[PDB]
Amino acid sequence: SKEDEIFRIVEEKNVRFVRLQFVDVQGIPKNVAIPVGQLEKALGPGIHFDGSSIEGSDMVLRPDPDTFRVLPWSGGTAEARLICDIELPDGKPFMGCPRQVLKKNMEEAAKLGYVMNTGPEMEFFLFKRQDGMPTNIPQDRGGYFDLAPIDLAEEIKREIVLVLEEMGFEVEAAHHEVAFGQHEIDFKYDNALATADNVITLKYVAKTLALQHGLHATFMPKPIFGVNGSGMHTNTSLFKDGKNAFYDPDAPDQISDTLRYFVGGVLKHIRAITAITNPLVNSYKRLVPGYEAPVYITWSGPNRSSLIRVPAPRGNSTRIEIRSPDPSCNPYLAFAAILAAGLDGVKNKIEPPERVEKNIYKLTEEEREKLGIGMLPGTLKEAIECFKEDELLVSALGEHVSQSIINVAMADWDSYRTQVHQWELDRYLQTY
Amino acid sequence: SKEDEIFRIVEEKNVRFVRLQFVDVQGIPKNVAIPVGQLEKALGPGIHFDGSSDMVLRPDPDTFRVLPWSGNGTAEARLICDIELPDGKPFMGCPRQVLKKNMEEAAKLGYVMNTGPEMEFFLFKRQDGMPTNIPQDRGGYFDLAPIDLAEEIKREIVLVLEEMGFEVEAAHHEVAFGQHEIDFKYDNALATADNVITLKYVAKTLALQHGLHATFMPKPIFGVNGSGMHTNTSLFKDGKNAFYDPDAPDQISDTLRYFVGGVLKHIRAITAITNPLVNSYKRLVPGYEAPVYITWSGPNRSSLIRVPAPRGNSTRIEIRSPDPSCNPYLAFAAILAAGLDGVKNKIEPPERVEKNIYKLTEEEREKLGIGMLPGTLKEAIECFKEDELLVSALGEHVSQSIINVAMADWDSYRTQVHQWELDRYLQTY
Ligand SMILES: Nc1ncnc2c1ncn2[C@@H]1O[C@H](COP(=O)(O)OP(=O)(O)OP(=O)(O)O)[C@@H](O)[C@H]1O
Ligand SMILES: Nc1ncnc2c1ncn2[C@@H]1O[C@H](COP(=O)(O)OP(=O)(O)OP(=O)(O)O)[C@@H](O)[C@H]1O
Ligand SMILES: [Mg+2]
Ligand SMILES: [Mg+2]
Repeated sequence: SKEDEIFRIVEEKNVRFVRLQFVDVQGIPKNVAIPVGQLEKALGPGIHFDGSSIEGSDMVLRPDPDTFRVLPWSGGTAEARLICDIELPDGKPFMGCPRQVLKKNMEEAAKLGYVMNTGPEMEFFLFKRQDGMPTNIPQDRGGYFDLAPIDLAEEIKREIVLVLEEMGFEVEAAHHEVAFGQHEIDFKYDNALATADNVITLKYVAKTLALQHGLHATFMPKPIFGVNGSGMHTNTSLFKDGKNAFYDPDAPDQISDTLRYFVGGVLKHIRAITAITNPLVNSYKRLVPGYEAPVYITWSGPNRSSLIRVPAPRGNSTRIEIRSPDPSCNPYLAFAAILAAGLDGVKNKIEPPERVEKNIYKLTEEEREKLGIGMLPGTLKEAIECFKEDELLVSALGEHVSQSIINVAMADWDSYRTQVHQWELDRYLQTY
Repeated sequence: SKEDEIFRIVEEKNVRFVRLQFVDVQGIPKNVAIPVGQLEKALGPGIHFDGSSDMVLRPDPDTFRVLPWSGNGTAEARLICDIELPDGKPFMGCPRQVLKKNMEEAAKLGYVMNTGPEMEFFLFKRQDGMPTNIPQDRGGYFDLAPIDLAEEIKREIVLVLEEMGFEVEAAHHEVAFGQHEIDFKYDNALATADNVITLKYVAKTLALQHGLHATFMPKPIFGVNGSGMHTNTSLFKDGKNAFYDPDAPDQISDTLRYFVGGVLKHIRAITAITNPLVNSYKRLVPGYEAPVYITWSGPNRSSLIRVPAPRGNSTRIEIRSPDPSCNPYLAFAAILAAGLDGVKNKIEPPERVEKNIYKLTEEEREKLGIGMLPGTLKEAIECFKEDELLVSALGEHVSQSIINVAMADWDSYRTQVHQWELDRYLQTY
């Protein structure tokens, strides 16, 4: 069994502590450190803990044996991790657990022979530290696809990719992004659950290795005004009966009906999905015209950088690139929301709007309402109100998770709206 | 095959990452870092990337080199890539593809151009992690240590290059403080351009390791010598040097005169490519080793084009106008196209101005028909725009991007209020 293989790795690597890793509703990693003597108890009846932390009472941690990994930073004593699912004391799964929510939505898709594969493009910033505290000052003075010595973070990015490969992770490519100190690490495509586990691991690894070098890695959507913001472009494809359900060689543009319907479904609920995929108040400072980030609700081919883009590759690589999410979203909930909205498009038979190949930003406002082009929410409150009314996403994510998202977002918005920012003093104090 | 040899070097040296290297229209190196697991995919169907839309990187197997500075023992490697459209057609906007096209067109007439550049550069100090224009040493022409403090770093630069199949001739301290020169042997225009990009990357990387900043800027300091890229050039027809004619006067063939005549006819336009920055025209001023007047002569006078004394296989012309901030792929392509038009149409060059030129008065220079190189970047771009031969040789895509980038820089520079103006007028007016 897998448990026997875990204990073999324990004695070989001299693992003394195990971290029972899990995630709250906001995508923040949480854990319980246990000595290796308690590992047999963790894999058997499980470890008890207070679960008010998930919301961000008594519950149990159920480690997934497939996620056992030794943390490649040695302490002679090594450490290991285990991604755990949350269960209630009786044995039933906790429907407030984000990982359980994605698992449920994937099981509902598997009922119709569908499996969703996701391949995200993870953008992030590497900032300097001042007096032990993190800052928003770029550590390098680099640009798009730049090379060293312009890109000063080549050693740390090299370490991130190596540390990930040591944890059964396959990376496609990494490069410097448009903004100063911005970087991108694109992963290979995998099932929504393995990808979401991998997304959490990347954020943890990048932030840990950045600290080791006196730096701070952040996946914040818009840490600096006037420069490009970090996005999480999600390459998505559906696979029915082993074949790519988005490929039809006889149809026009070799795109199947299931693609156009899936696109139609996700665009129907995209205002509501934005509350999950763009959950911070800062996420809406990224959804501003002038940068790679999509703002208008449109879909097109590769030539135009729209919200949903259908790349040229065909065959087994047929896919859609949803470019609205940012890397601060909870990946378990982001993929669950996209899967539920996209499957409603396939099931309820929803035709998507006409593809817009013209440059949207170059068009005038007068032409956009003629074609029925909408806008993504401008504020967090505006997306939360749209999410509140979308009963499909509320039922797909569960009432417990949906309520927790609304409560956390409203608490942040009510605090942000009352604040007096420096911009207001700079604009009005001297004159008025 | 070469792919099998690459994978043998991978397991031998323990390469874990490879750099898919390429250059933009301005000669700046760009890359995509991939783990060694994706190397089979890169050498096969290629790696996709956003050029802005989407494109594919096609690595040149002959350019696979292990970076001598070891990784965390995880070795690292690099591959110079050609850009290509998704369907399979080479991208006409790629600078390396432009030189390759101009090379094939020369090869159809049995011609192969060999280039040997003299790379001048500066080594400056760093203040608070930012680069400065303060020389690291207070050395002069051909000076020796301890006057030349960069003797250890230059020795490391040459060593690192030799480890990557690089053959160099000599290195020395130049006229200005903290200025140096590294001259390497002659090779075909493509290998030389690849080597020029590698030289800049290696020097800047090694300088940062020592807390210094290497720069190939044409004129980083006012009042001192500027960095130049003197390009030794020669054509080879059917294995032999097309510039050597033992029966002709001065042992120089008609092909040399016609090639010189062609490059001097389009030299105003070539200046926009070989001297592409606004700062490049602060180097093209009298008083330093940089040529200003459009003339050609023997080794006695320092002119735009100089015919050195060596004959035989070493017969060549030294084009001294370029600076090391130019895109080498486009600089050599522009030289080859203008030079081949001279050969093809038999354009005679002007008389060799052996008389010392800077000392002559403007009135005489006007009588002899001696012209001048463009004084500003805008002036060179206007001349480049009208040169139909060069626009067609570099392609409309590349020519348009050069004009856009240069105009955007010029329009920003011309509106700026520099400190010189405040120092000259604020107190009095
Ligand atoms: N079917 C798919 N579903 C989701 N994402 C995909 C899919 N195919 C490709 N991608 C994403 O696109 C990126 C690269 O696209 P590409 O055109 O190379 O297809 P590919 O499947 O990655 O090719 P290969 O199988 O050789 O790796 C990958 O990083 C991956 O995340
Ligand atoms: N035929 C040629 N074409 C272009 N450049 C040349 C040629 N011959 C020499 N050069 C360049 O001129 C410089 C000085 O050449 P030199 O007088 O030493 O003759 P050389 O021995 O043939 O040089 P090299 O050893 O580099 O071939 C060298 O750096 C070289 O790159
Ligand atoms: Mg993208
Ligand atoms: Mg010289």
